[PDB]
Amino acid sequence: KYIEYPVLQKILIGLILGAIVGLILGHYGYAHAVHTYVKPFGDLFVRLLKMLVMPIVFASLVVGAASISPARLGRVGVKIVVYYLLTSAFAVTLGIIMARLFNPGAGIHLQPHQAPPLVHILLDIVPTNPFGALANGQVLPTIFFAIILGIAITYLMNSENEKVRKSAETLLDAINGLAEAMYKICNGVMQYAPIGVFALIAYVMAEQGVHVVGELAKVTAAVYVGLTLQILLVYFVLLKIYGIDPISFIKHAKDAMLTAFVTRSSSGTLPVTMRVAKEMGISEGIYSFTLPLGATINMDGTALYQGVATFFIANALGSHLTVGQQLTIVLTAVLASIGTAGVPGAGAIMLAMVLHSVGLPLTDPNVCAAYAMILGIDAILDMGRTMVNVTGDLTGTAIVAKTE
Amino acid sequence: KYIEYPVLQKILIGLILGAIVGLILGHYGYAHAVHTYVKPFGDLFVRLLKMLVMPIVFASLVVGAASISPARLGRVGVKIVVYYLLTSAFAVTLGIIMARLFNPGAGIHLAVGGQQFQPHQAPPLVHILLDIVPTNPFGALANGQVLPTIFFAIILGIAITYLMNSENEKVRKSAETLLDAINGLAEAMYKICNGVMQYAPIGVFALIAYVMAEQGVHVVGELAKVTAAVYVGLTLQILLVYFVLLKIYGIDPISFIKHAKDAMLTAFVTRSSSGTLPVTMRVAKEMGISEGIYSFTLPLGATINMDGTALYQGVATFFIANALGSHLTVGQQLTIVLTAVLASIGTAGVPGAGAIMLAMVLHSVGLPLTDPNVCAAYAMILGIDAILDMGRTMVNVTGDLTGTAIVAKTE
Amino acid sequence: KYIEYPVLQKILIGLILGAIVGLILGHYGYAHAVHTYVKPFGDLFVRLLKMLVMPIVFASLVVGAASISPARLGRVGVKIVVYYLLTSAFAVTLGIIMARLFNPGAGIHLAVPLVHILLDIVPTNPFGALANGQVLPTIFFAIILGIAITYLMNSENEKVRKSAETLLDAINGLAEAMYKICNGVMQYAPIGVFALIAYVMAEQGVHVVGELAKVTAAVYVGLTLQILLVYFVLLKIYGIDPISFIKHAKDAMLTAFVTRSSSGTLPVTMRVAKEMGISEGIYSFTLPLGATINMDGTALYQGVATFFIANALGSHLTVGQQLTIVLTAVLASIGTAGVPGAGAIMLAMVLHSVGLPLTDPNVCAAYAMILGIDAILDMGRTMVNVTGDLTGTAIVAKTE
Ligand SMILES: N[C@@H](CC(=O)O)C(=O)O
Ligand SMILES: N[C@@H](CC(=O)O)C(=O)O
Ligand SMILES: N[C@@H](CC(=O)O)C(=O)O
Ligand code: NA
Ligand code: NA
Ligand code: NA
Ligand code: NA
Ligand code: NA
Ligand code: NA
Repeated sequence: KYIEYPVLQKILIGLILGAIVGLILGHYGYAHAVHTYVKPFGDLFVRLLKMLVMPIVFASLVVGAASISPARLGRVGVKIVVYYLLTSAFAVTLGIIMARLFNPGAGIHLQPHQAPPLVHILLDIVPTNPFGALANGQVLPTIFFAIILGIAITYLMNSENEKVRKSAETLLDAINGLAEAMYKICNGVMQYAPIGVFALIAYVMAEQGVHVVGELAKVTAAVYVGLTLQILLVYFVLLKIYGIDPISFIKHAKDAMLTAFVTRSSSGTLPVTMRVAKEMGISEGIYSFTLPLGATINMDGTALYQGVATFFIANALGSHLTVGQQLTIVLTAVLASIGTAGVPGAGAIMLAMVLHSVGLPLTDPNVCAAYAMILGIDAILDMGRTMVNVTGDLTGTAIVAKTE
Repeated sequence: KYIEYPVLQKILIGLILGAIVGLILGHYGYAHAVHTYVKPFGDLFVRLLKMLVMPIVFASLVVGAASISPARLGRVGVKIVVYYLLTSAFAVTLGIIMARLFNPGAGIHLAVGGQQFQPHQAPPLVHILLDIVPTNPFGALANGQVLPTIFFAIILGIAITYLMNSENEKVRKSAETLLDAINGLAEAMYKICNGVMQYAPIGVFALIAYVMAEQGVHVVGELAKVTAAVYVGLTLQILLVYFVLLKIYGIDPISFIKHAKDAMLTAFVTRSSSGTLPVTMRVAKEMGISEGIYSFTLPLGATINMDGTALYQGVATFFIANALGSHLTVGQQLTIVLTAVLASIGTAGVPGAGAIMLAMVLHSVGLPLTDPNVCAAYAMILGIDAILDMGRTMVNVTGDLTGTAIVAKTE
Repeated sequence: KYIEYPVLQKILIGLILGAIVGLILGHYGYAHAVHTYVKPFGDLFVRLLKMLVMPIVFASLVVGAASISPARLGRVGVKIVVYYLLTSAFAVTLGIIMARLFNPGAGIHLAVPLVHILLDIVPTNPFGALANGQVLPTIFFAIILGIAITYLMNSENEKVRKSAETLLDAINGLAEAMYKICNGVMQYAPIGVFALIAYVMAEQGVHVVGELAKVTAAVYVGLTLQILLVYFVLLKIYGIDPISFIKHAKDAMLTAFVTRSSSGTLPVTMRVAKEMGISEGIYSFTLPLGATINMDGTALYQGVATFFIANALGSHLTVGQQLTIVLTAVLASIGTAGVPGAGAIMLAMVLHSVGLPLTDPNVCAAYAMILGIDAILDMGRTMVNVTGDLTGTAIVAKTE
């Protein structure tokens, strides 16, 4: 196959090259040649992610749910979990604002059902038959239940019976790996990403004209200017109130951010994140505990990412978001960020989750396309997103080591 | 949350307190305030049990099926398994009689929200005897459809045991791990059932509250008509089965109860046959039972042989049937006994267990829980379940010790 | 229970004596009891086969997909993949000639794209798919799943390495358990088969007579003809003994022929794969894959049927649809499960394409006479699909 190139560039080629080929066929050779000979390669890519969604959702959430479970942790974690909870919680609230002062999707307009009298949906979050729910789509209850199980398991491990203790581990580990196996396919999909994305954005550059680019960069801005604002108004702020020098903090994390920015793998940048921790005076039994938990949990760069991407979709349909469903985003996107893997694609797919909630199924055509536009450019947003995901751990690690 | 109270009382408060509040709103503040502000809390409770049904059914039956499998047992068990089979088998037959001389449900006939239940007919025997066999295990296990889920799950539970005796080591290993995955999956469920029983006080309160506001007091006259049919069947089991088979083997039946005094009464209160086991083992030594005998029967009697439940279901069914006004046919009546036993063998030995296994003995015979009229009628049993549960457990434990004292006579 | 006998013979009792009591009480007899108190024991059997297929295919083709872990990455398959294509894409070519030399149709003639489907090889959600039917993707996923897991095997992390095996081993046994059920089914088969081929001996066979046996001709002297001018053809050119080849398979095919199930006679297929010196990994992969895709016996059959239907109408085939048949007919044997009924059914879209809908009565009728004799025809067809896999398995094993 001879296709050995470094993924990031290898894809950033198919993005810029795919744009132009789309525009040169925006005029000239018209719109029916692409909608038949290029996009069929796009859908494939997307549907390979679709594929992954339900199992990853399920498995990831259980593995996540068994990793947190209170109280299966020392109070050394309590300070940082609360930190993780609130650094992620406010992150998406900021994402709302970036989706408020910037309105991406509104003007790109290219139909959903009502809500029952609150009773049913608050009940509907509870599955009827776990299998049947997990079977065909329906994400919302899949969450609820999966968690309830992930918790149950941890309490089988502390049960006095040895076989019961044994039953817990094995089962959990079966879901784990099932978890992990998924990701090697996600990476197996990211090898198809260059040929995949090329076809996608190519279709979106042929139809809809150039108005897309004026909105794509309007998303990308709303995101990146929210990202740095997070660092400046949250990190830089909470660094000052605890006596830590915020300028030299960045100089010590210089390698930890920039290696994470390029690789886009928070779970892969961890030894680099651990190496930086020692270089600025953080205790052993402190950073060997927080960083391995920050590698999976606390994904504020993603939590925000989804909170915006949603508004995009909403406005790209021309649907106005209500409060009650707006405060659902923040409730979901967090649970979504806590679920996310810490790998190239991860976030994008977890977005699907924060979409099936609020009444936006991916089986619907208008969702497919609009989502695929985010998915095409995902790679760009992904880089900065990761960079912030890693900063959130070290800042918390430097903060929790102050009051200990 | 500060809600630390002992479950039994903590719930028996919400039952008696919930009754009165229902009746005082039976008149006065009328029927539309409850059907909107209290019952939405009830359904939640119920649906948390619904949730559990399919997986527990599946997992429990496989774990059960791999625990019995003949011949994966010494002849020391053959005498007691046959005993377990026939003590449970006749128990529900008695339950039929208690549902015959007492007719609970007949005269309570309801249509709830305007939906008179009209279940469907039976095909010419061929299809259903075939339909017990799944088309695609997954698809069956997926959306409801309990009947074939049973059949298949068992067939698997048996298969597994025969992978363990296979000469290949990796195959032997494959068997254990897989089975253990289903196990735990089995067990994990139960910690959620107990997690549901912590919601039971707030749950049940809302349920019986709705049933005391609508239908009037005629419910109580029938609820206690069930409870009677049950309890007077329960003691009759002990007196006409246990006390009878105790006499034919030379065992003194009066002092037997004096030695099992702690074993019954601790089981009566806790309602956990799987939790009362060390107490059941301690009593066994106190009346002269051999070691390699009670260390084998009691751990098997803790899960299998649930005659107090087998009967419980055999009645509860008639309740539902008559509560709809549907007359039960023989052919389907002898299905009850066939099912309720397999249901009792599946049941866990924990606070809720039985009630949920009832759902199983309902999907069989043509009574799905997706149907509205079933929901409500079942929820009435589920509300009072806690009461029946206590005596049920007490009998479930007596059935093991009596068998243990009997099988140690001819050995 | 007394019933312990070897099945080699036990069903050969219930088949030979399945023909005696069948015909004797097939004449006179009355009450047509076979279709009321006998068949309910025939179908029961079949139904258990329909039960296994999904699980086993899944369980197996993750397990087999987890052993070839760079035995050639997985590009051992690439070779057999294409073996499958041309065993099929030449089997149908033979059927076109079979239907050129035999004309079942005229004499009783009367008036009473590619896109989505290839994407559809990729599933939406495993569970949803896996749950209710849906074959191809179920494979696809499992294969790809199988692959991924092995990369977890050698991954530097200890518990993650551990995550794989435990999980996989769970998928195994879930495999092996299923297998040992196929053989609780075959110990029932004497009772099963007897009951069914009692219905097959009361009607069928002597019906309706020539035009149908005109197909049955183009069938059996084409099936057997496949073997000789294809299988034995490449057996020689790959140094594999044609004589013993069949004799190593002696029981595999002769069970498959009777059982008519691909996935019910896969246990024996592999038990025969061991008998002729085949490596576990290779066979534990190819066979289960071929045990669904490459059903050449069907690929041929469907064509002849199509032609029969066409010639039975009085409307004739241009080499503008002729080519598209050799095209679609394969894609049908691609999607066919491997269980008794599906042959005639899948045959539908090789007719819907080309353009012959079962909504014109002439169709959903003439068809229903091929559908009549299918019961007989299904037996011969089955046997072929399986051989034409073992064949390729050995051939590709030769180049290793
Ligand atoms: N790839 C990101 C996670 C994401 O895509 O959401 C990371 O490693 O931090
Ligand atoms: N809880 C009962 C079982 C049941 O509810 O059926 C017991 O432990 O014996
Ligand atoms: N049952 C056949 C396929 C068919 O003709 O339907 C086989 O397994 O080979
Ligand atoms: Na995460
Ligand atoms: Na992180
Ligand atoms: Na039981
Ligand atoms: Na018991
Ligand atoms: Na085949
Ligand atoms: Na096929």
